[PDB]
Amino acid sequence: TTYADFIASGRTGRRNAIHD
Amino acid sequence: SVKEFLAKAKEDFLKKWENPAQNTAHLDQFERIKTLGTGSFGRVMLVKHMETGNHYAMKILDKQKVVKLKQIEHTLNEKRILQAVNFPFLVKLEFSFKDNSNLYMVMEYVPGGEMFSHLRRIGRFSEPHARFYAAQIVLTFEYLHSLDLIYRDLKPENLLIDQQGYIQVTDFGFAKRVKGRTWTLCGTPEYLAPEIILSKGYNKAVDWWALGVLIYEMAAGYPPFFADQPIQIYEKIVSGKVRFPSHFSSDLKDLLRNLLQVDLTKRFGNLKNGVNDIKNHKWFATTDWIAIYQRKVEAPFIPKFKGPGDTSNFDDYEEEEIRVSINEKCGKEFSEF
Ligand SMILES: O=S(=O)(c1cccc2cnccc12)N1CCCNCC1
Repeated sequence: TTYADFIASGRTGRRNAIHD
Repeated sequence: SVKEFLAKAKEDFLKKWENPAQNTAHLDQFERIKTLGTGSFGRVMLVKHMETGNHYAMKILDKQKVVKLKQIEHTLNEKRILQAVNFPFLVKLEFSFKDNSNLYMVMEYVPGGEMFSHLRRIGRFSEPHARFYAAQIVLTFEYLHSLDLIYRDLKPENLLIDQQGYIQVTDFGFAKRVKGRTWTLCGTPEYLAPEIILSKGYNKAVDWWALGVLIYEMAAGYPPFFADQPIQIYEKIVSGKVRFPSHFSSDLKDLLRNLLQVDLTKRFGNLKNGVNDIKNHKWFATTDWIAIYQRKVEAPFIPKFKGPGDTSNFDDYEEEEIRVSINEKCGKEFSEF
């Protein structure tokens, strides 16, 4: 499922920004 | 009558933007209790004002590290914005000061935690719960966009829940006060609008794109574009191929379809009726916009709170000692702070 696909990405925790 | 409020809110903000505030406090006036948050150049602490016994969140920036990571202009801009803004979903700055080592910003403690912990714990919010939050964000943006501010950093990690169960926005690190366009690659991958990824030269429409990602993420439990790596998320974003779970109402799909619109010139919030296209949308038909502004609506979720200075809705972080140096550091770079 989509839920399971989301867990498989490893981005279920706090997400950082990118800078320059 | 909303346009008069904004014109009066605009003149208020412009005065406080040109004639602001400096060294309104000192560090030994506060007892440091616990770390509520970390980050690359700083930490946020629950402090207790000893004089009064009131609790605040204190943000502590290391001056040397801010210089290292080329963030001078961002930290200065956050402070400036925070003392000039006034709106019930934007956190209040009580004191700012600095010493040899550190910049300090003292704000109101918001004890309910990040929306993020709440949403991962419950899994998803029902459509009305999700709508309650959305509506608060729609007014905040209307406020900031009239001031010419673009926010750029919307995600559940950056929305806190107060005692009444309403939202407070902190983090103006990336907000930029401009009329016209801007070009910086900045933000968080899942929430970057396509024009940002394609290096196009972009505007406040990015914020409404972000509101769609947030509404989707709130009602689904997960963002609409993910993958192992930033790059492969960006590929999904520019394609504009949203799939919606089956439990989404058709009214939500329709709005989401109008916010996650790849093309700038048909995206809701960027058309001629402006923010009114989002507020008159059918998904928000039951929504009393004034009553939301006045905080007169029973929140559908209220976080647990056991007394003043309770940190139970925040993570545990590793406590470090406050290093204050005997030598002044980076005095020229931070004169305006
Ligand atoms: O929770 S915080 O530490 C925080 C910041 C500013 C004011 C706050 C007031 N009360 C609680 C937490 C606060 N925060 C910084 C870490 C990144 N997540 C967004 C907010």
